[PDB]
Amino acid sequence: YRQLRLERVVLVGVWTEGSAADAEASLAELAALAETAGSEVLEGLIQRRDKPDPSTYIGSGKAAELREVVLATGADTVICDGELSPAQLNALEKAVKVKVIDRTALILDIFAQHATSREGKAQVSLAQMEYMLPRLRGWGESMSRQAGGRAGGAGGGVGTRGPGETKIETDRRRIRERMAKLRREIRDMKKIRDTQRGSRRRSEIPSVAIVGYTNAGKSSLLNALTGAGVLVENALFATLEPTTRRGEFEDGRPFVLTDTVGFVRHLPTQLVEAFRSTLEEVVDADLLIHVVDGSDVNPLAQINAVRTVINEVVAEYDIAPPPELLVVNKIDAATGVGLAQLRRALPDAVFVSARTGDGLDKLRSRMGELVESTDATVDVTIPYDRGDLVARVHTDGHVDATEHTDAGTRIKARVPAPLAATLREY
Amino acid sequence: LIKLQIQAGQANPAPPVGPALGQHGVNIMEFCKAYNAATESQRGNVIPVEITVYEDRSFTFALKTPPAAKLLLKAAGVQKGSGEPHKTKVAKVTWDQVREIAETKKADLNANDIDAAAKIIAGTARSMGITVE
Amino acid sequence: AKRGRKKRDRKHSKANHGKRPNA
Amino acid sequence: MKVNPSVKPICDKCRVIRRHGRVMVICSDPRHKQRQG
Amino acid sequence: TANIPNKLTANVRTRTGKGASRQARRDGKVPAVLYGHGTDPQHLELNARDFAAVLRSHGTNAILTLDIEGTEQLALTKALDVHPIRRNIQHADLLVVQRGEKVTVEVTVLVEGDATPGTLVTQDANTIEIEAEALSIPEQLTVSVEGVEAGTQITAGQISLPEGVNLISDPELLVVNVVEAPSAEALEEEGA
Amino acid sequence: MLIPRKVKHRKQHHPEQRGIASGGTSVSFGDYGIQALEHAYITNRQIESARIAINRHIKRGGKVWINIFPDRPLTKKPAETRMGSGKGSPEWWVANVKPGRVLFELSYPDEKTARDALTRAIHKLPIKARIVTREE
RNA sequence: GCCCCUAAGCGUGUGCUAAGUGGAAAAGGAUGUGCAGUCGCGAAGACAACCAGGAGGUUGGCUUAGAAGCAGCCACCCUU
Repeated sequence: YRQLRLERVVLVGVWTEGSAADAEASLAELAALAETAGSEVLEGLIQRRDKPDPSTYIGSGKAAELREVVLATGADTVICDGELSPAQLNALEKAVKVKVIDRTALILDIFAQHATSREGKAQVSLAQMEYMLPRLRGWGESMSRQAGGRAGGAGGGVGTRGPGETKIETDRRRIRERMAKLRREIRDMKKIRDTQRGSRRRSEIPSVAIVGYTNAGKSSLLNALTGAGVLVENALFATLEPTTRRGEFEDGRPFVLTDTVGFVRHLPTQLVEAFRSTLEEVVDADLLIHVVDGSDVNPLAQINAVRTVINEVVAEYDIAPPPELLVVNKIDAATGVGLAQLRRALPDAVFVSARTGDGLDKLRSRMGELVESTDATVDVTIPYDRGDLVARVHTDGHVDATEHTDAGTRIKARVPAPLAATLREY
Repeated sequence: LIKLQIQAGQANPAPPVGPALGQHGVNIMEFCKAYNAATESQRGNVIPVEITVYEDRSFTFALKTPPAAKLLLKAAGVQKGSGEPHKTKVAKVTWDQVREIAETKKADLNANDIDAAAKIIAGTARSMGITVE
Repeated sequence: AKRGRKKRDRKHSKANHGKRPNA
Repeated sequence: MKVNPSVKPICDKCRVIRRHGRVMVICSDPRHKQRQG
Repeated sequence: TANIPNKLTANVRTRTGKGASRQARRDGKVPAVLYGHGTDPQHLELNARDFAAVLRSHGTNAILTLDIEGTEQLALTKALDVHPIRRNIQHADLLVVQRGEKVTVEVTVLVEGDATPGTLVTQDANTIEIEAEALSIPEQLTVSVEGVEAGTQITAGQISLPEGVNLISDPELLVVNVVEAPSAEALEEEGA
Repeated sequence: MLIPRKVKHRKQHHPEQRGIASGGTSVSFGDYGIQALEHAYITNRQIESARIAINRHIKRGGKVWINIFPDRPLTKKPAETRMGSGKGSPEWWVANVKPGRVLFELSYPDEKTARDALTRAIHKLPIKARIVTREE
């Protein structure tokens, strides 16, 4: 990918759904995304439009005022709060004579610049190749000044000229072959991703997947609960790959905490099909931890966006994760006084600051009931000579305290079914 | 042969004692009775014990002693302590058993030499930071 | 590439003294 | 027998060697054995 | 503190020039100039091995009594030239001196104690100019930073010089600076 | 990021690389240094990676010092545009180094690990480099 | 250029080469030999090997399902 000069940006949108408050929230979200990507928001405006214009996405008068304001502000970058077409952007650029992009372009740029591993780097690269695929003919610069780019001649018999297919068709063929190879690669690495956790889910153990829109967890909850410090940030879309740890109850059974990358509303429908890591992880997860901010202007918007994405993937993959418990964190920030408004209709709203915080005792005590569904529930009496009667009765996972007796000891705890099925004797 | 140093004022509450007495084909109550009659009668301080079960199922122990590092444990000390070396002072040991500390055991793992007292004066003291004043 | 490599490396013979035309 | 132009010992127990001309590393652990080729 | 001069041999260079110098260097000799207050230009061919050995043993400041065709010449090293890629000597300047000359000399400084267990110690410049006689030239002066609180700047104003030694440079230039040990955050920040 | 604040001329010839570096042939700031042994065109990302490796090796002590800096804007031709019609835009910040120049310096208590990290940084560079000492 | 083709030497001596390198080549690694210096031991027989040496309060450390020399931890002023 290619990164150019930033920090001089304008924002254009059309408010065709929701209310003025929602349009403003979308504008603010775009502003925050641009800020994180490394831009300085100068002016962002929304037009009350039923549907975007098929020429400039804004309209003639809107484009005029945008030209005026951008010329006065000395910026050269425009950002549309949506998914514009090559036709839209061609006019939107011819009207201003400065670079133009949209929110999906911004998100692909930030993903590309935040990518950590070759895996995600290739995923994001494929996303941007497939977004730029339509602009072969749509690339007016590629298909302009091209008089005589090929052999515009014919004849009966010997021609000797070998553009047997239109130059544009050859370009389409080559880019299609490149994209096919990349798709084959991203499908191939499915097996690599699988074998990486192959050991996991073989020895069945509860898996709690931490889900949340972007800027919700940013691995902060992971670092706070498990105790393992990983890349945690207040910026957006910082955790680019998942990570599991050992955190659990006092019980020896591990509760593998599955990290999840953020999910921004209104995805560009290019990563939801490429970045399969988190999707597969939530598919195979046993419990779900839904992260929410208690000081946001509309937490319910993100809540339902996440719920919708989850339901879509669930119906797509033929699964059903019943356990779905939410948690309204970011209350220690004290930046939201709608705490009563949230609590009057949303239980399990424990409080943790944006980056730090505590008070997850109630969280854990309420979450355990949904994962501590073991079937052991077997007691036994070990005889005088314990000897080797310590292997899986004490040196195991979910092992509990018990009483003591002269004839060895009455172990009133629970022994795992697969580990110790019948080895014990009452 | 097993040896222990954790709190010894016990009446078979924990696995180290109860199962130990009930295992290894020893009498279920004879050694416990002797243990309680002798060591607990003698204030039941820290009393390491070595298991050398003969064919008669009886191994007479002695009035053992922790090293010069933690003699206060038996003398007048609390069970508390530290794990890191060179840790802050926890307690002191008065110059009352300066020689009696050397009357318990005199040997090492290897057959190198003797004077385990002259060894322990500084061997196992600096491990946790326990002081001797 | 082999063709060009061989052509230009033939210049390292004692008779060429390291200078060889078109190489 | 992970092969590559570069190798090196992992543990103090594995030792390099020049076996049959090709260089290898013999380790008591079968997971750390490697060859240059 | 009174060192003893090191006996050495040094033959008068018959022919000079770049070719002669290169040939002598290949052989193992080294071309050097023995000048002095007496204005005595000379072109000697020293032994590279002995020259290196005496430098490493007695440092850079070592009285070399080099036999000038039977008679001896008391020479003091001023500066030496080492090729960057080979670290091999190419020439040096020698000053012909006698007993009873307080000629300026250059010395280095090391540290005996390391630092406190919660701070750090670094070197600014280990090059100090002193006034010592010709037959007694100190070397490698020690610096006391044993368990000293950070934030201090030890200049040449508290260096204990041996008998018959005087400082040249002002006691204000920074020689050592006990600076607080940084953390990982600061260590990444510096140079980012 | 290490970039020049500005440049007198934004486009300049390629830097001639010949002979041995006259200066910067010893460790001045630190104690152990990276003495290069071949002409090279180092770049901002390269030096940044080397520093990242060094500071990841070093936890909460010691010090590292950058000797060289990329002060030559190297222009790469833009997209295909065949060839000709003016010079390319500045795309890299390169520093020329000749044999003998010192790139990195460090002062670290743990000598073994210091030399280890130094060797790693050297491997990260595109040319052979020895480890040299401030003293003789 | 000098073994045959192919005219002239399977030349004379001192060393290297194990790869047919010679008779393509990089970053990198590496108990090959050829040859310079250098280390504390050290022709006391050094060193290796055969070797008596198997829980010192040695189941402490953070702790009590045991912390059972021994999952691991910050110290080894410890000797007829």
